[PDB]
Amino acid sequence: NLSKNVSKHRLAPAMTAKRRNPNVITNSLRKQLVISSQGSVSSDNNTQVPLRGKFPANERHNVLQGSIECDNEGVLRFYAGNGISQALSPSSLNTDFADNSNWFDDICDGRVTAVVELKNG
Amino acid sequence: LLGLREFRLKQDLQGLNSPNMYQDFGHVIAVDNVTASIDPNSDAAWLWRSTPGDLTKWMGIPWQSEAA
Amino acid sequence: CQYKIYPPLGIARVGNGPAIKPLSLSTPEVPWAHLYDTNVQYLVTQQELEQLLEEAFGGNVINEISQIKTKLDKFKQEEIETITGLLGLSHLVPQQQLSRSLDNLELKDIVQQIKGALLKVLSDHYLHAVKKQAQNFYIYKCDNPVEKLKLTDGDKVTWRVEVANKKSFWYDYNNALDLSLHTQGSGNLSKNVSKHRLAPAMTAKRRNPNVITNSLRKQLVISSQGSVSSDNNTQVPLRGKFPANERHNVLQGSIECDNEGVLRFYAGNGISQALSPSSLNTDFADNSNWFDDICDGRVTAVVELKNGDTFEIQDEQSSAWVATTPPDYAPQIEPIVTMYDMVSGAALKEQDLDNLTTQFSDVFPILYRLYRMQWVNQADFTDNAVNTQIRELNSELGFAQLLDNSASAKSLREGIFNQFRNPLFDQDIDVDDPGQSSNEWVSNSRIIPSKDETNIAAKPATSSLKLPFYPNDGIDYPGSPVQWFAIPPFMYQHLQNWAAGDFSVTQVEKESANTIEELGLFYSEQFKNSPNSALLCARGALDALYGGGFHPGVELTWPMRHNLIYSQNDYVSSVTPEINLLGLREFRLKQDLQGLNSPNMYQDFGHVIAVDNVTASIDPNSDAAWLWRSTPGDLTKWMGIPWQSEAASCQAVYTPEDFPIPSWWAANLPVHVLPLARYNKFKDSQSADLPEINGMTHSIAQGMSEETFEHLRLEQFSQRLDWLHTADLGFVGYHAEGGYTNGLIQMVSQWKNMAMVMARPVENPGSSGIPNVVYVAYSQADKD
Amino acid sequence: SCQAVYTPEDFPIPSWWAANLPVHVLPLARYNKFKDSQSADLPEINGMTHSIAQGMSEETFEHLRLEQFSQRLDWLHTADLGFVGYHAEGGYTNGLIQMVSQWKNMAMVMARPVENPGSSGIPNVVYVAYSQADKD
Amino acid sequence: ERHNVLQGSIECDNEGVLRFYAGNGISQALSPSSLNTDFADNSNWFDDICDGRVTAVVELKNG
Ligand SMILES: [Mg+2]
Repeated sequence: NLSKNVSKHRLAPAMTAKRRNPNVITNSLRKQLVISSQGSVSSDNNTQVPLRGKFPANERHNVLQGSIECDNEGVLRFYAGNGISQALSPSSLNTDFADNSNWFDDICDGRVTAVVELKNG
Repeated sequence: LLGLREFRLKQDLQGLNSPNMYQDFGHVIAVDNVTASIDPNSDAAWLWRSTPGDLTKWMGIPWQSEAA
Repeated sequence: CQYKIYPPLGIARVGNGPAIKPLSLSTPEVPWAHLYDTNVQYLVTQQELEQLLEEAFGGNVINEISQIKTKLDKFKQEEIETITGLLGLSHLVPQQQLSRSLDNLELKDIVQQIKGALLKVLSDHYLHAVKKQAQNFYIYKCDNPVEKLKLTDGDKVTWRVEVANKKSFWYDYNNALDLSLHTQGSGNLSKNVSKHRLAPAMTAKRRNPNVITNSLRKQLVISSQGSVSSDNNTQVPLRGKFPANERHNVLQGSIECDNEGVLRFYAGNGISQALSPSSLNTDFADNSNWFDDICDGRVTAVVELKNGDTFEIQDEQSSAWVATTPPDYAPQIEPIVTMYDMVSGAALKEQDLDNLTTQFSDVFPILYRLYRMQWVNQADFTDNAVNTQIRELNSELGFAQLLDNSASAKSLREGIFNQFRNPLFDQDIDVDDPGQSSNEWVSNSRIIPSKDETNIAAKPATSSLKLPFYPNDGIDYPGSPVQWFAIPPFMYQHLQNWAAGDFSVTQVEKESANTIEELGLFYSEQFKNSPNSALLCARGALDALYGGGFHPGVELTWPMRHNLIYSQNDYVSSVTPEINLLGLREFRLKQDLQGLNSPNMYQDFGHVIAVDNVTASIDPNSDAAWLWRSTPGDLTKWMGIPWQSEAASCQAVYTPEDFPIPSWWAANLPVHVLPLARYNKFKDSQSADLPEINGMTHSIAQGMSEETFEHLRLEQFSQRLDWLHTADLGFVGYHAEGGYTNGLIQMVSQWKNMAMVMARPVENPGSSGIPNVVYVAYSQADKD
Repeated sequence: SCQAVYTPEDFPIPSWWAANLPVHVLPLARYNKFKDSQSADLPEINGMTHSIAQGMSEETFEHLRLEQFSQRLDWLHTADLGFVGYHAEGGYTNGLIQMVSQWKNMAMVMARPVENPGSSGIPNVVYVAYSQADKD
Repeated sequence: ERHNVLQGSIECDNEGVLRFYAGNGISQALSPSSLNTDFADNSNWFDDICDGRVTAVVELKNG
């Protein structure tokens, strides 16, 4: 994927990078900057389950990160969010291509597990 | 046609409850932290063992600014 | 080692005043010589221009126009030509401006008509101009300096100067790269900064990044050179071009030698410009397409005696350097930590600071300088508990208690010492996530937020904000203890010894210490009578320059706080046999002896510079070691381009709490000043013999009770004005935007109009509470 | 937009409607540094330790009072209107934008007593601007 | 201060035809910091556009 010439001949040096939302200090309080959610579905019941979190994590907005469904045959279906991005104040504009403080979006990623329970036991 | 492969991500089995769920490298991130991350016994190796949020945290916030 | 040049690092400041002795200033050669001098004139005065004009009417001139008045009875190109010249005015003002001011005169005594037309042209150019601060350089005979060179008939000295500007060729200033450099710790910088990752050095990209290949980037460098001898006192310009050889002439300085062999170096006129008018300097340090007339370079000499002995002053042991800088807008207000203090700390190891011995004269400069910050910074006038305690002590003539090293004064010394920030940066912190890669020292005092706000509640501070209330090299990292300025390790060590009672002081000092001003005047006398004029000259050139914080600073920046940049840096003596006053040193820059011809004149590190390049530079056989072997332009290339952007960015940094207001470098770029308008409303006593008294009619001023009169004086003395408002920096007019960026843009033209702080007398303060010497900011906007 | 309109001449600063939208005010922080007299029995007097406040001459104590009384603060600086933080732009337009949320945090001016002004020249009734940013 | 503005150039040939050239298209502000952000009304700016009055006198050999 990547030739060793780039590093060795310094063709595009990696830059340092500061924190986003840098005014929130200590790791304990920066946990508020993380939106997270979880859910479970099974083949017995196809009711859809929303993966809803909060920002800042527990003012405060509900963030629909996704929705999960399971059907009669055991296939999980994962719907992403509605594409809602917002800032904690309307006057905070997202003028940078990548690093805008006070903002959140409903993008997510995470871990998919399962348990198989057979008739006999 | 370029082939078919069997691949799986390195995962933190504790997920949302991993003690590395909220790790960082202090005031800045730099290539030195990635170089240290290479050694699987070092305290920066967690960068490759994904907890929820680790694939997309790099990207632009909000994604619309980056799309535009 | 037969002859040396002093000072080893000369300083000259830009100004739009002319490059002639009577209308310029001189870099200090003796520290603290003129702190209370109420006759200083740092701007060109009407009086000075009148006297210049008079002296140009000698001696022929009044006769040769009376002649031409008869030879007359308009002028004639030829007629005016012989007037102009006869006047020695060609060098101050363009030929055609003098001519066309007479070509349109109304002839039909006629001297006075000519005088008035010529005074107006000088006044248009130079009235209220920021005077140039020039550097005199001296050759001393050695055995080790004692005695200036004295020339006899047949003797000659020839000076050579070569300077450059490389700001536009160098890298972005994001922060000080040594913040991540591994170290044992110096007197200037604790090893805790790098060790505990308190303010990590950033990578920095190139300025003007669209100019590629080294050979084309050479166009980005402005350089010039010249020589003068005690055999020609004609001034010589140091004139370059940008881009280097469309194309602008850049005056980087002017040099002259007198018949005694003394070199005088003037800086440029403070002209900054872009190659295109639409390129605005909206960033504090890194503006592409811009050039300024700042410079620095190599100063050498050759002595040639009558018999035919020739002595070359060219090795780094004997040569000198010169650097030009922004003006000093408060020359009598000294930075709390100076560039000389950086020289002093650079040769000390942090580990051995507990072997330092401390006199009270090593501690007094901290308290004295902080005290005098009240004239340029609101926080130190009304929000500094230490300055207020000093005022309490002065009010009881009990300042000398601070010089008491006994156990009964220890509580008093510790209460003061305990309010100062510790440059270990390990107080008022909580350790976050110990043992993790998240490990971090997080301040539990007041932070300085980033402009990129987050609407989450701030963590309440539990520790008090320590002194001084100035930002520092780690400004970029909210919660870092390095966001705020600490006096450097060796100066904090003196203060710690002071608090402990482990300091000495003479009885003669105690007897002059009933107030801080009385003691300051005493120490100033000790500098004046000190015999080592060569080492005082070395120190005086640097004691007015800032020694932190370095983001990037004002005149020079962080490479100066490392012993790496000097070829010599040795303690020599105390100022007085019995009084140290922070000491006298022999220091010299490491120089590339090939100057502008060095193969490393145009060296860099590729697409970025980073701390790894500095780490590599420690090895003197490295391909990075050139970073410390200075070629012309190397000292000033780190600073902002143009400098006026950096100066307009060098003011207040507002926190969500109103008070105290943090200020960057207020001693040389003031933030809150006392304007002339207010001076004229408290300077008079109720018995002053004037028809208007402190802005009131004579009748009203004497109709009020004496109590109310003195109160009005104090109220006016207490009205301090934002220095940025002493000229039009984009906030003037209906619906004017104002703001940070407009100040940056307007400072390119308005720097020459900002208020200049000068000591001025208050003849009869009475019971007003106003001191006999006040420091008054003069500008055209603030004068009424 | 209802604040100062600056002229090339610094003084006097023109102001639009300052009786209802103040331009320069006396903040609570300054009131807490001139309201006490020297004989007060408190660990902290006018922002000074008891020891320092009583150790100085009466004349100087009253002078410090009057200097604090004379410190007037730009009213726009009594909340965060866009000028707070490293490299914050500040300026007129950010003021307009931020006032939508920050109007409720701007300083409110209220009459307050000075029980014993002594001979400092401070009146018995002073009008003090209360906001969270200017309180200390 | 004060800028020279070339508003035009004129020449006449031996048969009496006037040729009028406009300026070089140079526009400028008195300070480089004054930007022309408005489509029509920018203060501190000047350009070298012009318009004016054209007259002549014919002198024949007889007089
Ligand atoms: Mg100064």
